[PDB]
Amino acid sequence: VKQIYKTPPIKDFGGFNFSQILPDPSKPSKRSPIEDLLFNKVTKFNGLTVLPPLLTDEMIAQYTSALLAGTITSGWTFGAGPALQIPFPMQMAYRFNGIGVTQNVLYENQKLIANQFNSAIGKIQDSLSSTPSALGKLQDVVNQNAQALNTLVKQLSSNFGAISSVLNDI
Amino acid sequence: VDCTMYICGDSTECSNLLLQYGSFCTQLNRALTGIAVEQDKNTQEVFAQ
Amino acid sequence: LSRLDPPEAEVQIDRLITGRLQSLQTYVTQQLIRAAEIRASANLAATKM
Amino acid sequence: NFNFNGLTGTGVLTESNKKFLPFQQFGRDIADTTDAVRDPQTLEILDITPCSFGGVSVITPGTNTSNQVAVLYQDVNCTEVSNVFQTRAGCLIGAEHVNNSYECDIPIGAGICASYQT
Amino acid sequence: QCVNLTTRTQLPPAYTNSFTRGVYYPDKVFRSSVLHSTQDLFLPFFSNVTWFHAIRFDNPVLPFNDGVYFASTEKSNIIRGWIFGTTLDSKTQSLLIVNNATNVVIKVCEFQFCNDPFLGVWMESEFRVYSSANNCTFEYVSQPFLMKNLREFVFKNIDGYFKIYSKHTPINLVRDLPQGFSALEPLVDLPIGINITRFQTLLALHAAYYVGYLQPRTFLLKYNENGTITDAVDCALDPLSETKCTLKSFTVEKGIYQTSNFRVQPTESIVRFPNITNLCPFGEVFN
Ligand SMILES: *[C@@H]1O[C@H](CO)[C@@H](O[C@@H]2O[C@H](CO)[C@@H](O)[C@H](O)[C@H]2NC(C)=O)[C@H](O)[C@H]1NC(C)=O
Ligand SMILES: *[C@@H]1O[C@H](CO)[C@@H](O[C@@H]2O[C@H](CO)[C@@H](O)[C@H](O)[C@H]2NC(C)=O)[C@H](O)[C@H]1NC(C)=O
Ligand SMILES: *[C@@H]1O[C@H](CO)[C@@H](O[C@@H]2O[C@H](CO)[C@@H](O)[C@H](O)[C@H]2NC(C)=O)[C@H](O)[C@H]1NC(C)=O
Ligand SMILES: *[C@@H]1O[C@H](CO)[C@@H](O)[C@H](O)[C@H]1NC(C)=O
Ligand SMILES: *[C@@H]1O[C@H](CO)[C@@H](O)[C@H](O)[C@H]1NC(C)=O
Ligand SMILES: *[C@@H]1O[C@H](CO)[C@@H](O)[C@H](O)[C@H]1NC(C)=O
Repeated sequence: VKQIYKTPPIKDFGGFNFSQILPDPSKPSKRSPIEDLLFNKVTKFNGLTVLPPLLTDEMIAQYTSALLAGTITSGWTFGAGPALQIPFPMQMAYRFNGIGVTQNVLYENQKLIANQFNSAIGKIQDSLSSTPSALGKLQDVVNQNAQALNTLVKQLSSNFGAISSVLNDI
Repeated sequence: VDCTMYICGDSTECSNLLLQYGSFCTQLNRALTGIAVEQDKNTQEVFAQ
Repeated sequence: LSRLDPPEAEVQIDRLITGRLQSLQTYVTQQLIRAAEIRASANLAATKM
Repeated sequence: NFNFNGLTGTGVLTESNKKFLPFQQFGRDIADTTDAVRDPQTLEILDITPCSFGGVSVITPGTNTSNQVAVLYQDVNCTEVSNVFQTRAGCLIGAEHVNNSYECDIPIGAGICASYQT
Repeated sequence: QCVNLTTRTQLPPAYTNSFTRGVYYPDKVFRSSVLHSTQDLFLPFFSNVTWFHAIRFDNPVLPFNDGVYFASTEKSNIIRGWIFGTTLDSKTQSLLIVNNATNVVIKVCEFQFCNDPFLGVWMESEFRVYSSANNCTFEYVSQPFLMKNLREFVFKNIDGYFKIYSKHTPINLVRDLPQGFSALEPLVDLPIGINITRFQTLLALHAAYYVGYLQPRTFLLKYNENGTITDAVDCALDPLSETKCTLKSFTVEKGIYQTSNFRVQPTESIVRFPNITNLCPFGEVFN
């Protein structure tokens, strides 16, 4: 995003549960329920340490949410030119026209469209929590790199033909 | 690759000396296994569409 | 190990185990780099499909 | 500099919030390094915090306009390196800190970034 | 009063499964919310271990090897003690463990042992184990080994130090070890330097005993928040346990794992060389 875009003060997403996707302002940790689920599952003096990120989880969420909120109600109009006032139902009508689907589907089935997205989001939250391995794309990466680093430490015990494996012992 | 067989298998003394390198070759036995798994994943990504 | 007195054998064995391990690591490293390129090719092939 | 009945290493003692079984004398981390020890004379558990340490880097403007730079000592006390700013991102010696947010120029870490003003 | 019974019951060893028992904690390290893989002397899980009944009380002698497991069931008159040594033929610094009314006596001396030793029995008398002893090296008094609760012990030789570990567990079966997880801990550590090879249970005068041998096998141990072990897996005992020590998990997800190797050794040896039509003429000079 060129600048962080605000999530509109009025959550007019056509009945869609974007509150599950975007950060929850009431918590000390500014994360969405989808994010809480993943973050709760995806997880020295020996010379090996880990540096902090510049952009913290909340800061990433601020850039992510700006892009996301734009995507759902205004698309790229908050980027390439000044913002466009497209109400969510018209953004959706354009969204369907843009894929070769008549806009009549949005208006005639506005309630079913609202329910299918929300149903799928609920299914996603249940899928990810009932099957922790579903988060494996990040869990395996962090565990594999942690193992490589812990192995780097375990390997200090190797003597490679020496009387002792410890430099300050010899 | 089986690094025990590769370096010097069927020998008590070769095994004891290979183990002084810790997990160094264990990681290679593992890297090759990982590559082989990835090769089936590549096949599935390309054809199971 | 069948020719040299045990401590002399250990020195000569350590030199050869290290050389043999380095050859395996070199091969695996080359296969990991080539695998990265092959995976990229496979992903492109999958995209083209 | 520690030696507890032959077990050596360095660090900072604090009271432990965990207890060892009557049998256990020492505790270990995931890395199999010493995490804590039992006091061999008075039974009690002492955790060993590592001695403050970290890398050091310098935040600098281009030398074309300024030679005012600050030293960053990572994950430690500012006293271990008056313009002193304490942060986990690394303590800045030779710099101030202001509550107002700014566009980032030279990144420090953990949500904080340096910039320069006249 | 060395009355010899030499009962010689010659019972079948009645080896039965040890199931998930036989694990104790050999180290002094606190760990929690982890699994740890350790190669040490433990009873193998689900391996067949002898449960010999003295009951005419027989006193068989079993191998020590690199460490053993012992457990027992007693009634009213409780037998608490052991005879350990390299040979048990009155030539070395054999160890006796004798429990009495207030404490346990751990003693090492060159005991001039009787042919069929026991404790005379209001105190236990060592004179009925051995008639005399001399050149003694160790004596220490520790806590009693007295607690339906089976007494369980593990005995080890660590660089000349004889270690004695204990715990107790409720009995569902008189002739079998209960299910659950063992956690024996040491009471004494003895600086003797003796090559203990043979164990004989010491019976008191008036009797079911479980004796196994420990094996140098890897166990994956599960450590809780208190620093103790609540469970264990015997590495490569069977194919699920091969998978568990390979993965460092007590739970294996549905799938296929690479856990081992099939290797066949040569058993035959063949030497061939050319036919010799030219045996060397040493005989020209020799004969
Ligand atoms: C979005 O999902 C949340 C669940 O996080 C819904 O909140 C629930 O609302 C129902 C009735 O509206 C209550 O009975 C539950 O107690 C609420 N759950 C929680 C965890 O607070 C919310 O209604 C959904 N919003 C929309 C528009 O569907
Ligand atoms: C070892 O010396 C320490 C000295 O601190 C003793 O530990 C404490 O000693 C004080 C006074 O001597 C007692 O009030 C405490 O009750 C002791 N604490 C514990 C845990 O014992 C300790 O008694 C000495 N002796 C031994 C055998 O440890
Ligand atoms: C380890 O021992 C601790 C003692 O600290 C146990 O924790 C106690 O649990 C009981 C049972 O509810 C509580 O009454 C105490 O308040 C707890 N003590 C605390 C929290 O300090 C615990 O049960 C044991 N844990 C394990 C895993 O064995
Ligand atoms: C910056 O300094 C360099 C050398 O110190 C000099 O060559 C260059 O002209 C300066 N640039 C400006 C914009 O002053
Ligand atoms: C920063 O916070 C301090 C403490 O509340 C306050 O006195 C000061 O005015 C603030 N400074 C700025 C530049 O906002
Ligand atoms: C010499 O003759 C003796 C007696 O038969 C025999 O044992 C031996 O094989 C012969 N030695 C040689 C070198 O032919």
